[PDB]
Amino acid sequence: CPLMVKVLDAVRGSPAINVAMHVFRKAADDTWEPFASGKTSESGELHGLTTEEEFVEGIYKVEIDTKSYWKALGISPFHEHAEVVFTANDSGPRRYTIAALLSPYSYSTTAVVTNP
Amino acid sequence: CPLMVKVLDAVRGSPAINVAMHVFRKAADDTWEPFASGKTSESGELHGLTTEEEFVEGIYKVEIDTKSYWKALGISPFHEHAEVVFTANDSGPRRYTIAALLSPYSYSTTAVVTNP
Amino acid sequence: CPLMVKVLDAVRGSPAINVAMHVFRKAADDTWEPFASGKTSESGELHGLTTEEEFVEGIYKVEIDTKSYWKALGISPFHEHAEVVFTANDSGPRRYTIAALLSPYSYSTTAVVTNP
Amino acid sequence: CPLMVKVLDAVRGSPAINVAMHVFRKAADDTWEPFASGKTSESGELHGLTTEEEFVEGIYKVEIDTKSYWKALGISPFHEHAEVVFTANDSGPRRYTIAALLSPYSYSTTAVVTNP
Ligand SMILES: O=C(c1cc(O)cc(F)c1)c1cc(O)c(O)c([N+](=O)[O-])c1
Ligand SMILES: O=C(c1cc(O)cc(F)c1)c1cc(O)c(O)c([N+](=O)[O-])c1
Repeated sequence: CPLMVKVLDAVRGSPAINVAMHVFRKAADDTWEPFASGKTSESGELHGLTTEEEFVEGIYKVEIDTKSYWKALGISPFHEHAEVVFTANDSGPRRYTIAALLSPYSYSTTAVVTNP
Repeated sequence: CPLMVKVLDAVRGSPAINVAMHVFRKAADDTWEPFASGKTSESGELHGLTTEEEFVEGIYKVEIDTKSYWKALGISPFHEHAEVVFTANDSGPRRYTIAALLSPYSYSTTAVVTNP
Repeated sequence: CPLMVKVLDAVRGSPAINVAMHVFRKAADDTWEPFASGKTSESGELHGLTTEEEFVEGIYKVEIDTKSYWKALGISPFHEHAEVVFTANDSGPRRYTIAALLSPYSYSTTAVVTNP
Repeated sequence: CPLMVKVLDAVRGSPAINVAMHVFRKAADDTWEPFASGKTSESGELHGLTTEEEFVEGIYKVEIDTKSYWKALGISPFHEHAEVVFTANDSGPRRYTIAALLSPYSYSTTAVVTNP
C-alpha cells in the first residue's frame, strides 16, 4: 500500500467512517485526471487505492468529501472538501499516509512519508 | 473587509510573510475563475481581497503557495499548496477570516466567521 | 502587552468567548504559582495578563478551561483543560501570542512570537 | 491496550521516534501520582502502558516530552512539553488513542475513543 488515507472526527473523537474521496493526477496538459477513489472503512482508513507500479512520479490531489460527512451528521460545515495536493515519488518510490482531522469549521492534514 | 486571510508559520512561531495566494470562484462550467490575489503582509495577513458587493454567494477556493514559502526558507515541503474551498453563505451578514497554520509536512486551516 | 491569548472554536467557526484561563509560573520547588488569569473577550482574546517588567524568563503554564466552555454549549468534551507550558526567553525583545483552536475531542495550539 | 499514544513529526513527515512521556493519575488529595511511562517506537507509537484492570476511572495526564525531541534535532522549540489531561472510563471501560502532531512552535492533539 503506497498510498493510504486516514480521516478522524474531532467532534466525536472517532474515526470518520464512510468518507468518500477522489484522487487525481496532473496530466501533461496540466489538467486533473482521475486516478483512484474510495471510502473510509470503520477504522477511518482507505487502503488499496493504488499499486507501486501505477503510482508513478507526478502531482497528485486527494479531494476528501468532508461536506457530505458533516451533513449526514446534521452539521452545516464551512468547507466543500479537504484538498491535499503533493508531488509524489520524486526521489523514487515512497509510502504515503495522508491524514485529515476534521471539525465543522476547521481541518488539519499531515503526511507520513516512509522509504520502503 | 468581507474576506481576510492570515497565515502562520509553525516552525518559526511567526506570521508567514510574503506568502502569495490566489482566490478563485467556481464558474457554472465547474472551472475556477480567478477572483483576487495578493501576498501576506508583515503581520501574515492579506486584506482588501474583495468588497461586500463583489463577494456574492458561491464556491470559493483560496490557493496558498506554501511550497514557495518553504523553498524560500530552504526547507523541503510536502504540499504543492494549501487549498481552502468553501461556500460563502448570505444568511445574515458575514465577515470571513481564513487562517492557515503551516508546517513543512502539515497544515491546519480554520474559518472564523463573525458579524459586525 | 507582552503576553496575549486567543482562543477559537472549530465547531462554530468563531472566537471562543468567555473562556476562563489561569496562567502559572513554575517555582523553585517545581510547583505552579498563580500569576495571572482572566476570560476571553467577544473577540476570543485575553489581553493585559502581565507587564514587561513582571514577565521575566521562566517556565509558564496557561491552563485554559475548555471543559466549561464545551459544557456551556451542551457538547461533551474530551479534555479537562488545554495546557500550554513554555519557557519565556529574553534573547531579544519578545511579544507572545498563544493561540488555541478548540474542538470537543481535539485542540491545536501555536505561539506567534514577534518583535515590535 | 486501553491506552495508546501516537506522536507524529510535522517538520519531517515521519513518526516521532523515541519520544518520552509520563502518565499521571489524579489522587484523592488532588495531587498527581505517577501511573505509567515509556517511549515511542519506530512507528511513533507507545503501547502497553496499562491494563484494563489498572486503568480505573480517574483524571489522567499525559506529559509528552516534546522539548527533548526537538533539541536532539537541533531545534529550540517553544513548548516544554505537550500536556493532555482527560477523565477516563467515566461511563465504563473505553479504549483511548491519544495522538500528538508536533511542530517547533505548535502542536495538535486529538483522542480517538472506542467502546471495546
Ligand atoms: O487558525 C488559527 C489556529 C490554527 C491552529 O492550528 C492552532 C491555533 F491555535 C490557531 C489562528 C487563527 C487566527 O485568527 C489567529 O489570529 C491565529 N493567531 O494569531 O495565532 C491563529
Ligand atoms: O495526522 C494525525 C494527527 C492530526 C492532528 O491534527 C492531530 C494529531 F494529534 C494527529 C494522525 C495521523 C495518524 O496516522 C493517526 O493514526 C492519528 N490518530 O490515530 O489519532 C492521527
